[PDB]
Amino acid sequence: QSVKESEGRLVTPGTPLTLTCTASGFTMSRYHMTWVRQAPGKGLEWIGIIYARNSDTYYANWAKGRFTISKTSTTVDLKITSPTIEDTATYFCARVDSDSSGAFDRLDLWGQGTLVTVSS
Amino acid sequence: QSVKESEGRLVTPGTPLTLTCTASGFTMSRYHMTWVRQAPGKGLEWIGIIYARNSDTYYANWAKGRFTISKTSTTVDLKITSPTIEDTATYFCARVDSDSSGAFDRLDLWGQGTLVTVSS
Amino acid sequence: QSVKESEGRLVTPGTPLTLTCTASGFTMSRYHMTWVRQAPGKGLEWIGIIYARNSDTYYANWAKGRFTISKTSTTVDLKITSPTIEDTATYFCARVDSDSSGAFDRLDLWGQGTLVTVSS
Amino acid sequence: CVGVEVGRGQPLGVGISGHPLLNKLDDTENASAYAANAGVDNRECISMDYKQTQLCLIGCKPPIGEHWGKGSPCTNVAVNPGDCPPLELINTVIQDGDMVDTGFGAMDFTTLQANKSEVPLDICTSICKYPDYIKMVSEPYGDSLFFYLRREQMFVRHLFNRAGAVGENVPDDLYIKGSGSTANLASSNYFPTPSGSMVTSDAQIFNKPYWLQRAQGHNNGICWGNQLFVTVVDTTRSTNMSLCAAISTSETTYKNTNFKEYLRHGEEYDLQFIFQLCKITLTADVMTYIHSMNSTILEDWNF
Amino acid sequence: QTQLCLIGCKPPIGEHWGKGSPCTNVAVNPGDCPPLELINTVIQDGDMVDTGFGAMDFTTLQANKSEVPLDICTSICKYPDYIKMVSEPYGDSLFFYLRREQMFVRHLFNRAGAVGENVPDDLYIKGSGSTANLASSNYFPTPSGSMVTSD
Amino acid sequence: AQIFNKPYWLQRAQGHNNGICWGNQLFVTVVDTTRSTNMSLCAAISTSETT
Amino acid sequence: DPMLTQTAASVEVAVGGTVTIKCQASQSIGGYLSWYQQKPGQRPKLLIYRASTLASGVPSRFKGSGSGTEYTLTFSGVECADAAAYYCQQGYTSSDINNAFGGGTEVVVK
Amino acid sequence: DPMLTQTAASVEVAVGGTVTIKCQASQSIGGYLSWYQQKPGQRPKLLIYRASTLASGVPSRFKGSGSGTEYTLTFSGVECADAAAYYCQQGYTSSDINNAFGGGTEVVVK
Repeated sequence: QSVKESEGRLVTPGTPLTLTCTASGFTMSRYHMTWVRQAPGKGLEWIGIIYARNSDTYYANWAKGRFTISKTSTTVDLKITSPTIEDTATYFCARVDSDSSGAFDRLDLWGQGTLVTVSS
Repeated sequence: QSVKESEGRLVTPGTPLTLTCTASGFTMSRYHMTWVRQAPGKGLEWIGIIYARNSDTYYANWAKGRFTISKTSTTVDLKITSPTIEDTATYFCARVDSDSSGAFDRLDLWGQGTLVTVSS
Repeated sequence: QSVKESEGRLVTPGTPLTLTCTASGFTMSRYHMTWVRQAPGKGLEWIGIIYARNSDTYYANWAKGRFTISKTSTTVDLKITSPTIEDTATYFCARVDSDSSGAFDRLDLWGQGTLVTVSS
Repeated sequence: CVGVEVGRGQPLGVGISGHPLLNKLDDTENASAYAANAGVDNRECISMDYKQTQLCLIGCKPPIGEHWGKGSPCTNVAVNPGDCPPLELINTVIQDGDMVDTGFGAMDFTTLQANKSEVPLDICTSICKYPDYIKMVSEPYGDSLFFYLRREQMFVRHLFNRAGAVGENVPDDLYIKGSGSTANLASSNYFPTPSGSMVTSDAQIFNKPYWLQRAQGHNNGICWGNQLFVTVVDTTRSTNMSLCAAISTSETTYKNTNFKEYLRHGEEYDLQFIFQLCKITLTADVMTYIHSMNSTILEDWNF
Repeated sequence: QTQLCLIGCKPPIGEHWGKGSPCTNVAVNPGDCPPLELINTVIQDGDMVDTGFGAMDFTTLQANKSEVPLDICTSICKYPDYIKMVSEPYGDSLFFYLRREQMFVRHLFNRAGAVGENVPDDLYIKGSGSTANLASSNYFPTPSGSMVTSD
Repeated sequence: AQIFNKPYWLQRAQGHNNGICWGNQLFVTVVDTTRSTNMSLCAAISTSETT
Repeated sequence: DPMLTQTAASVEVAVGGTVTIKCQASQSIGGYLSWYQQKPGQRPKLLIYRASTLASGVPSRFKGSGSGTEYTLTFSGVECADAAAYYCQQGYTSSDINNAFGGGTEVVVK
Repeated sequence: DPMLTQTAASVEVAVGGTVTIKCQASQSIGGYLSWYQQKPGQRPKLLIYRASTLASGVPSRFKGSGSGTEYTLTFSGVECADAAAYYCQQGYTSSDINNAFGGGTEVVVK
């Protein structure tokens, strides 16, 4: 049920960055996982998706070459290769509750979300 | 048969806390596990439950958002996220001996139990 | 999709050397991997190949006794045993997109490539 | 006509077919754990065999078949895009090159299935029609068929369920509402993979002469207008010969990219009849009757 | 499982598929599909009955040498055409014959070779990711005889 | 391949007794296993639950 | 690319009013659509999916309708804890899109 | 050993010209052949494989032909970002060969 994250860091631009995401009750090889990014003002921006047994991925149009989503049977995580200044925002990990056919982007049980920021 | 625990710690409020639980003879992928908490005065309070094959969890009503139970084939454990002052008490790990249908909350073979306390 | 490498090193002749290669989206037990080396001037030189479930290898004619390609389900890598002076060049890791019969040497999705050099 | 025969000479051999991306999801005979969720495009590669069927029909007119097919939905209801199309029986004339049914139902898959992914290849864009024995024997002349024979058999081999959206929901009074890992239900629809049994050689309906003395129509086997049709369906002699060809003949080690692969099929027939001469005397008592049968019969004679 | 018996004054005549001489409209490539032609011949002692794989040559038509088992890998499975033998003007090729045979599928497999003719892409919908590449479009069954009996 | 639901008129029994009931009794035995499906019922203690 | 715009800043509403938030889509998405409430201090929280089926632990005083390309979300009897942020979101899981499913706000209720 | 030589330095071409790069092979390789563009600052990048089928995200103004032992690669309408390095490459995956699939260059277009 509950979705857990890794604690945030104040980093420098040009350094790789990770956030792991572990779950409490369900197993992750059954359901799907996705990441969203909450920027100040409005900002609420979806990153990508990863599926359960097919283990395929689909990113955003602007997000190719910029994020790599890794998944084991115990933990899912996402990666950042080259940070740009304006990604100081809030990230979230959530479970895709779907049905026998959809895999549609309902994120039913969210994560608590931590703060990641970059500074130079 | 015998149920083993990790040794207790005197901690500060605001720090995550773990207790592993290992078994001697039986394998844990067959049976179920749960956790109870023995407070002074009366106190004897049950935390949650886990099942051997489905691996589903069910917590108490007041205990949601406050405990996450992890299980591998070798070791079960439970976790605490944000401790409050009044959880200085005694915890126990025990095996649910059940039948082909019940999974009822008989805890037949208990653990020896260690002392965990928080202080500020 | 994206293909990742390990960061380069300035080494001395007579020391073993490794480069790991991890992938982003696809799994590596399905497809094949190989390695090419980009020298200055023209230079563009292919090293070897490794297959998916057969897990066989075939090297170049001059490259026997000089490279050993290792592969797990999570990471592929290649190894150097005894470096000679003139291998200061650029290495690349790429996925063999093939069909039900070919395993022909199309390298569709390349890696970004890092700089490795030796000096005495 | 008096007696016919339909000869074959290829050996009795089974066929095979199947799709590279066939719309399966999971397996449903025994689930040790609950079914995993389905992403996008979870189809796989399955093959099967078709049901064994034989057939022979002889008539002075072409034989009339049937199949299901889409019609026009009622005007009053709002046509939502993605709703269930109408279903209506359709009577056509069979032709050489039309597929027979395969135990998957007799329906035009083109208009009724937009997936193109639920049947194997050779019936994926064509229709499959079962012959109408009811309408043909109720033709009150009997010109569609003189006599007919058929044998068929099938049995279930595997039991799948299809990936795809629930087009009609399951009611919440049939089942007790689940919880936990099974709060969301699995796919309700299934489909079986058919298979024919062993083919043998007592149950052949070919290479035998068939003398006819009567027929259930009034037309006692008379080829009106000098014409005759014969229908033959046979899936028992259906071997699929697999061949190859080599690129180079000089290399000394087996490499996969040196041989291309093709499939070819052979089928052959021959027909032998007997006809008996028949005269008709002509009177205006008779001529009105043949004028009501067919227009072109009396016109081709210059009488 | 197959049994037969033939009695005749001339030797019996067989049939099998075989490669002929193609038209030279297109130049033959290394790896083009060869043409087919029905060939008649005389049966000799040592040739093989058809075993559920088609009466075809397995030297010229199958250069891979690894698609059938060993017994027919070089020999040619022939099948006796009753059509040409009954239609002889004198009937000396045979004058008495009996046959029974049976077969059914046991397993289903793929051919691990180059796809010579791809499927036209209006017959499916292109996928992505793992299924962006098509699997092999060639299957073949493994036949198996049924129960042998004494009746 | 059934046996029952059809009468059996006997013309001559195999033994010396051609169907005579001494003592005014006769014994009929039968063993059937083609009709041995066991029905499987179940009964709830409380239907009030949601899950 | 299916796009839901939501260029609509919410109007001041009193206790017991009714609000019609309208989320329009360019391409047809079917019924696959979600809605969320975002309180500005914590994690987001979902109300309804597939435009008709509400989630657990949520009162039945929220409504769901709309089919095809345009959809809505109405409710009545606004409490004190309804000061949050709202978002409509599709589920067409395509590849070449850059959705972010954005738009939507809610004033502090008087 | 199948060898593709490519002993051909490219000729100066203007905007809109047509270039015929010819890659000849000693042994017959079938249709299994690839082509690549190498910009001199980054990773190499494919255009066409099996001499007829182009890859994704590449305009259809590049051409592919050739069968047997010799093959070609033509295009027209040369842009400004076509200053790169070209390479033909076979796929006969043999053991005793030392291919490197070398040869090929492109001038800076005027």
